[PDB]
Amino acid sequence: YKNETIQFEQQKAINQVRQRVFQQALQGALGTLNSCLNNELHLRTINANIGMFGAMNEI
Amino acid sequence: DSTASRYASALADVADVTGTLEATNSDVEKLIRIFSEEPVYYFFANPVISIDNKRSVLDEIITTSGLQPHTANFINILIDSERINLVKEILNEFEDVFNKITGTEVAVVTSVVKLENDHLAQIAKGVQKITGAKNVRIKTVIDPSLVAGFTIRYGNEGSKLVDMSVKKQLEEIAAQLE
Amino acid sequence: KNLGRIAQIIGPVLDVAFPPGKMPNIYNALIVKGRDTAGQPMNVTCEVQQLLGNNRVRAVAMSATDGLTRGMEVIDTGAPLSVPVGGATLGRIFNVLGEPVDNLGPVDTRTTSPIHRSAPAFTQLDTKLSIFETGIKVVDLLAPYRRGGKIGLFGGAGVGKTVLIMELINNIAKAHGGVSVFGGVGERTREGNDLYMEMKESGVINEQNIAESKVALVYGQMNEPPGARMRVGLTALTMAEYFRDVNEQDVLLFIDNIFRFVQAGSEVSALLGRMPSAVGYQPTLSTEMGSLQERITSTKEGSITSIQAVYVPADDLTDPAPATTFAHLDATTVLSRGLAAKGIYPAVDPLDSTSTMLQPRIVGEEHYEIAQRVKETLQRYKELQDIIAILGLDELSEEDRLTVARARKIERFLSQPFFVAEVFTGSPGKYVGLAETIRGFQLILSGELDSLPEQAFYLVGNIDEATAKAMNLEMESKL
Amino acid sequence: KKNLGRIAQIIGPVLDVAFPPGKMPNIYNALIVKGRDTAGQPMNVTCEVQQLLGNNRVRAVAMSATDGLTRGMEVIDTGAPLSVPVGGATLGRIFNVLGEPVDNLGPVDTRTTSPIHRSAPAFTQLDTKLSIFETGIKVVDLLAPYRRGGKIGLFGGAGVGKTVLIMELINNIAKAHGGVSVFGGVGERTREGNDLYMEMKESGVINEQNIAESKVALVYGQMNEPPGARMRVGLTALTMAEYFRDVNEQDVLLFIDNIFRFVQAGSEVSALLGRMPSAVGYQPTLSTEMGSLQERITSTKEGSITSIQAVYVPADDLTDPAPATTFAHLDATTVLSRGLAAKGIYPAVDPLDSTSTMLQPRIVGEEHYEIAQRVKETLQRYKELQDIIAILGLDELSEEDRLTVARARKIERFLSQPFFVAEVFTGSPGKYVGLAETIRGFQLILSGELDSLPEQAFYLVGNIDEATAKAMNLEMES
Amino acid sequence: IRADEISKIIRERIEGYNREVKVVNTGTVLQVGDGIARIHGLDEVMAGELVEFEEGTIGIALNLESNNVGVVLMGDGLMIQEGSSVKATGRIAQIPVSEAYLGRVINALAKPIDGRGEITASESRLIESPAPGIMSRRSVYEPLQTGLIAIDAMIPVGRGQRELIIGDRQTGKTAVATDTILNQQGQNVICVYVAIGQKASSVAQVVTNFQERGAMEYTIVVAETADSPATLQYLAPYTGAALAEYFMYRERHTLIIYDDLSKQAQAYRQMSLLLRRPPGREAYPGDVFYLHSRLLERAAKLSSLLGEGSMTALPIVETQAGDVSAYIPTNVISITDGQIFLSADLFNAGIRPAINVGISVSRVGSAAQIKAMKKVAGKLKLELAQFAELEAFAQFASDLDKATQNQLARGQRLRELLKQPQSAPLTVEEQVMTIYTGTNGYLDSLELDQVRKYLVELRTYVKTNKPEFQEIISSTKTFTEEAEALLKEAIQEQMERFLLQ
Amino acid sequence: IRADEISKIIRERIEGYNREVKVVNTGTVLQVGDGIARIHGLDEVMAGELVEFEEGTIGIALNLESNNVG
Amino acid sequence: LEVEAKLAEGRKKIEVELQEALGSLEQQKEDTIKSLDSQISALSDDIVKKVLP
Ligand SMILES: Nc1ncnc2c1ncn2[C@@H]1O[C@H](COP(=O)(O)OP(=O)(O)OP(=O)(O)O)[C@@H](O)[C@H]1O
Ligand SMILES: Nc1ncnc2c1ncn2[C@@H]1O[C@H](COP(=O)(O)OP(=O)(O)OP(=O)(O)O)[C@@H](O)[C@H]1O
Ligand SMILES: Nc1ncnc2c1ncn2[C@@H]1O[C@H](COP(=O)(O)OP(=O)(O)O)[C@@H](O)[C@H]1O
Repeated sequence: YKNETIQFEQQKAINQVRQRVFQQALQGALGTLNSCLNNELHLRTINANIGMFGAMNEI
Repeated sequence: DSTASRYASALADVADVTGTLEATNSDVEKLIRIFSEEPVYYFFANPVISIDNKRSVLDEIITTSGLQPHTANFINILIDSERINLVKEILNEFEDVFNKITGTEVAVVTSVVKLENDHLAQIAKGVQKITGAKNVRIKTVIDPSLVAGFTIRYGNEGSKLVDMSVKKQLEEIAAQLE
Repeated sequence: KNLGRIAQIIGPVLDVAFPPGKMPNIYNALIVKGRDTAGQPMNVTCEVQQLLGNNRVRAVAMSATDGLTRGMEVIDTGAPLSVPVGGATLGRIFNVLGEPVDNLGPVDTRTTSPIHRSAPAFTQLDTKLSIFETGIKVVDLLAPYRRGGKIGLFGGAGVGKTVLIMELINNIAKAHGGVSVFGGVGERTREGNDLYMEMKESGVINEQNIAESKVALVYGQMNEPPGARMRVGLTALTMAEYFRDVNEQDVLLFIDNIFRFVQAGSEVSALLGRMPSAVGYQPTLSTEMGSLQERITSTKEGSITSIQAVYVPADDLTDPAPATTFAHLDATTVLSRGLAAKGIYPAVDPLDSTSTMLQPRIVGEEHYEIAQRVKETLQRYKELQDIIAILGLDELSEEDRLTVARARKIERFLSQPFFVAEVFTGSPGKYVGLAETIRGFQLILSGELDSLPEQAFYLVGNIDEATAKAMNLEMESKL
Repeated sequence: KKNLGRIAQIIGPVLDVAFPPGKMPNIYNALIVKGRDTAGQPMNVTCEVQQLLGNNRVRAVAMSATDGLTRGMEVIDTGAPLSVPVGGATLGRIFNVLGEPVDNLGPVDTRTTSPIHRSAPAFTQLDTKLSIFETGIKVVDLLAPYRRGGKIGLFGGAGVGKTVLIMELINNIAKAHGGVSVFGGVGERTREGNDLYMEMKESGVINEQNIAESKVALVYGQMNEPPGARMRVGLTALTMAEYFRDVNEQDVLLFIDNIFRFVQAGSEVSALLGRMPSAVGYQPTLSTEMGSLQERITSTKEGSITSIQAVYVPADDLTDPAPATTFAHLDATTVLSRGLAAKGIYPAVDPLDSTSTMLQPRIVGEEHYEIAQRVKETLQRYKELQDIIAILGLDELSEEDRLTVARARKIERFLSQPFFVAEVFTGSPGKYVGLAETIRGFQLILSGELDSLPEQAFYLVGNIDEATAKAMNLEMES
Repeated sequence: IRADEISKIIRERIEGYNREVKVVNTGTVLQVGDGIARIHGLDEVMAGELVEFEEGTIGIALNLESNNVGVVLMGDGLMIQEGSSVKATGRIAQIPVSEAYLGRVINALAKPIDGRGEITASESRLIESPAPGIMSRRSVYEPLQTGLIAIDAMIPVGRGQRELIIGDRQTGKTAVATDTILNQQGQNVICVYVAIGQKASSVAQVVTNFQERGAMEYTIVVAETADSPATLQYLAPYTGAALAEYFMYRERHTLIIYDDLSKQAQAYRQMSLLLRRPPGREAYPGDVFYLHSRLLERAAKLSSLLGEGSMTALPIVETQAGDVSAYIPTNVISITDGQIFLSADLFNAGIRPAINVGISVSRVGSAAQIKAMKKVAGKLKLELAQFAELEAFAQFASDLDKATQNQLARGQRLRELLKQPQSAPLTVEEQVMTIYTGTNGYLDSLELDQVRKYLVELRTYVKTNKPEFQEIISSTKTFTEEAEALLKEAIQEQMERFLLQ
Repeated sequence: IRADEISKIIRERIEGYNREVKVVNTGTVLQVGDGIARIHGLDEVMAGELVEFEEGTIGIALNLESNNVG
Repeated sequence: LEVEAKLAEGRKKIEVELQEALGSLEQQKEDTIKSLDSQISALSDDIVKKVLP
């Protein structure tokens, strides 16, 4: 049972490192949001909204 | 189905049967514009001050601001039945009850960028397709926390709501750790 | 239209709204349908009791609150609920709304009587008074039923009432060639299942070929909503009603429990915006029992004999639901925790249990003297027993010391075994004849069999068998 | 720093505060109100939120006397839950419902503080060992062994020596084992709070000078306090205790008395919260609040927080929910039947319901297990004979049942433990007993060694040899 | 090992995600107070949907009005801003299920509170899966074993039968529950000890005892901290019920231990009261009957058509001062399969277990116990009921009849057979041995207080000398003349051995 | 929460307030169920005056609150 | 008493071994979790590419 507790801690630490990597993903995503232009990425957002509007009418 | 909601429903129904639909609509707009100031609202909300003076003040404001006799008669019934203490939520829901009986589906689509008004009409047609409503009163406001995607919110008040701005990230960060 | 929205759902109470074009009447079946958690075409049936203005109405649902979501369609049938009734509707077990829950072939749904109907006026009630013998000793002695009457099982905390119904059904369903019907109304489902198994066993269901089944089971679950349970009794009652007017046969009802029905009515009435009452219940208890016990009446058109289990909570009588249920009963059998504790079964204290059909001229004026002598010495013993418990029987004076042992034998003798209870006892039971009963009691109360040991009267069908067991006991006193 | 604004409604103890619409505070966090007073506008009005109630309005609970403040006072959101001083700052200091030292000593250093409440400790962070230590009170040490680190329930009504039994228990374990000994007073008679405080000062377990040498943290909450204060002092004291079990990592002695007053404060504040009532009168949430105050007591992996909680059973009603939650929630029920005190035994403890799961052979030794058994069978039989012997007299029994009644009353008067602190109340300077007594007095009683000395000859004497000497003295005086 | 391989699995979880068109019902939260969340908006919300907050303390939507929705806080949401976008999850309180639960202390949100690690699980078991059907199910015809003597003796438990343990506090209810759990060591019986609303130290003690006895290899303990929110504290028995449904639906018959149910009613009462849903009698909401009905009726015995397993239930309910006329022990006695008591008198007076059959009763009978014990001592229940009355009657003991003297000393020795030591779960064949030793009057002449010693000597003597008896009868379940012969033989022998001495 | 909060009577009301008078002739139901009914109108109704129901199933009135007679 | 004390001593030794093995595994996990920050930047860039279309 104690040996199984070690693998429990191993999976928990794998998820903790995954959570820190997701924090780094949030960091890189915020960096991309800053490097997401107020007109270019806005045009991408409008086009994605139009495609999602077609998807919504299909929904 | 509250008291304010059903009094709103009575007012919208008498407007609908009397054809005073948009007249009462603009009338409740200027009416809540008048009730915006808490001196006159408190003047009506105070039950200490004499009801005949309150009625005279109401009919006075009615004659001066040139209102519908239907909403005039309505708020006379409201001050009589004492529910004039509630006119804030009464009219604030009456606009939406009027929108309901006129089928106009107010849908607040916030986003991070002021969308092309053709795309506003596009998603307006799409949500009229998904709703069957008479109008879709498209409403927009710039939300900075929304990253990029369209962020609709429709239904009665805020019930049905789709997003693509942070919800995409929420999808990813949720489903990744599973 | 008549399509409305469901504005509020709180428990099995459903506030349905409607456009002002149509606001239906009370008691009408409403069916929200087509939706579930699986996108299923699941329907829920809901009837209406209170209609709370603005063309809206709060309803009670006969199936679970899960599935349906506020602001949903609803199709009222423009009518009160109607139960599929007929000889085709024997055999199978079916729902409160009538759907065959036996999961094989549905019965032919063509003759549906409305579930809420008029109660028969006493100009239609068969005032013919009659006598019924059912083979169980203490009952057909001291609480003799009316073949035509209403029969009450005032039971305690799960003691002998349902097994009594099983035994009695086993003994009289074959006896009464007319129609019979068990109404499982909030009954425990595995014991209703055991009853159904016994009907499959004894062939009264005739499992290989049905609609010759003179018994007809309809059941409503404990686990079903109280909206179901507060009308399942009306379902069974309407099946018996159809057989009592249209078929107008001899009809036999065995609903269990009526207090389940009462509690379900109380349960929803707390929810559907109504005040409480005295302890337990709704303020509509008396009218609920009015609807029931005015519709279960042996008519001049057709007879009926409804037995019914009454579980009193806390095992008392001052409780208001049995305070009106006694007032609506005519053949009352009241069981006792004490006589169950001493194993004597059916654990009826004969003191409390009486009947209108215990008149001397109508039971035989010697049978009545038997009944009076047993009730006399028995009640005197039940008086004496605490004085015994403080001063000793051997002190307690002789002219009553004989009677205490006499009635002490009496009660255990009128404990008699049942053909199903042998699983609980060890010996297969006995169907006792009332002549044998009055004979044995004319021995005991007189004091002829005062020589016998008392436990020779324990759990014995007939008094000659009691003498036989007495000789066996004396023989083992030697050995 | 956080949202300032206005209280919109005050209703006696409870208060409803509106706020900026943007950010309402947390639930369960605290916030002071400045308000006003006669002289100065002090921050004496500490407050605590309870229910965000619409219209950017929070309904909140007070902590102090709450007259003089009004609607529209300058409320200050402190944002965090109610912090409280912890550490050696606690040690010896008689501080109050929010942590401020009301012992007329220095304002303790805020360098180490902690919020008022926290989550429940973990399924793993529970301990494993069924820990047992004795006290010295023989009825307890016979038939209600004490799960140390677990919960030790003191039941009974009023005027039955429960607080006095707690004074005796702390009078033992103050200089007996255990590290820091956190007494908390939930709704205590404050004269009796300072009384046992002076008993700590005289007994020296607390420190006059260099008070940071105490291993005693007496954070009382007086009975006079408003219902928010009585509702929170238990959480304060348990915050101290869990602080020590996690930071001192210490076995903490957790005398608290009596948490019925705590949950009654909860009932009283709910009745103004407008939460609907419950069984007979109390709050609907008594279950969860008792669950909080219990589940946040545990014997940790390192800190066996031994809790000695009293519960004021109201009007001697065991089926009341305020008992009915606790003695599901605790280990060693000790109900103190009033009628035994009417008879005159002190302490007045029945054996029948006063029990433990510590009373197990594989914990106390099978010998001590059957010792407690052979007591309990006899005394339960004595009760079963009592209710029919009182009517219709003594000698209608068997010779056996007469002897069994004699021996049962032998054990009964034999468990009359004279208390070491009760000398100033009764007169007899009390005695200390242990496990040799626990075996041997039982053994002499049940074997029939002591079988002719009268009922007085083991009355109010702990040691069975002391009972023998008392028997010698009373036989000598004739 | 960390951060060195998991990046490819990070890519696997990221790439291939949904980017769904999921229109959802979403609510602006209006009124949170004390564990509930009366939420504005949120129209098309199914009553029973989990509702995801800002926090992650999800919540069930129990009640719902035209304006508001009564939503509870499974997990107390200590910080929820007004107007927060609290959308539902769409699905209805589904529960993941696997055989890999077999040992992990699990929380009511299916979450391992064992410290053993998270469980992979496929199905999504509903929280309100209804009762098994009326026609679909068979009678309880097959025995399930207690390990405690007197219950299997007089008042049998059966696989699918839902006997109700009842009694006051501190009288061994949880103890006899765990005993009849770890009785099941080779009977292919899953046990689900659903612990409700008590000391986590106590549940740690019982899992400690389970780690001792090995029974935590197959049992599933649903813990409930007393600090857990009352929504969770009433929800957890439904989780345990659906989890046992997961195994009964395959074939695998199982047992469940609610512990207790009275705290379930109390916690559910608290939730309904804060929900302002009005109370019925004794300040409870009325439909605690309906709650426990839906609970216990989800526990029955399958038939061969759908798996012929069983979910025999043991819901302990707590009754103060030995009452029955408390409201929950008035509902559950009507909706259980008979009830057994633990009187404080009988416990503290040595009868341990304390099932006084004068008030105790099992309402399905011998058909759910073994044919051997049937043919031996079906009658012994009523015999002991008479002995209990007559022993109450033998208070007036001046000149007892000789036959009633035989009867009283007989049932005296019988009651002494129904004494058993702490956690000594006797072989069911040994219960047959002692039940025949009682019913055949060998012990009648013997010493009346040394019957326990007679029994331990006799059981050791047969378990050594003639262990062929117990295996042939356990292979036949039937008290035959071979059983009789071996029994009376070792009876003569060990009666000699303990007469001398 | 108020009496006669039904918006049909209130629709009639806000149509035809414009006077200071009563409605005394007859009235309509506002609420009905379980053999009782809260009804509007016929303002002069004597304490225990019989009520000519629609569908003739007459009844007696004992609650006679302001906007709604029971 | 002999076998019980012997098994108790063995259980104490096994508890020491479990504590040592758990400390070793936890330290190695924390070390490797602090390690490899470049895969975190790479996966963050991949998440940026996944989210941004
Ligand atoms: N063990 C005792 N020894 C001496 N006197 C006692 C004892 N118990 C009670 N008394 C007498 O009874 C009075 C009140 O009883 P007691 O002090 O036990 O109630 P209490 O401890 O205040 O109960 P609680 O603390 O639960 O309110 C005491 O003032 C004392 O005179
Ligand atoms: N056969 C037995 N012999 C001796 N003691 C027993 C026996 N069965 C149970 N007990 C005792 O009963 C005591 C109380 O156990 P348990 O907690 O199950 O009672 P309870 O009424 O369930 O209490 P609670 O309801 O507070 O859990 C235990 O200490 C246990 O030793
Ligand atoms: N003396 C007895 N005779 C027959 N059955 C008994 C007796 N004592 C207890 N029982 C039990 O009581 C049960 C019947 O109780 P009853 O009230 O008929 O049904 P329920 O318990 O479902 O209400 C039977 O299943 C049987 O096991």
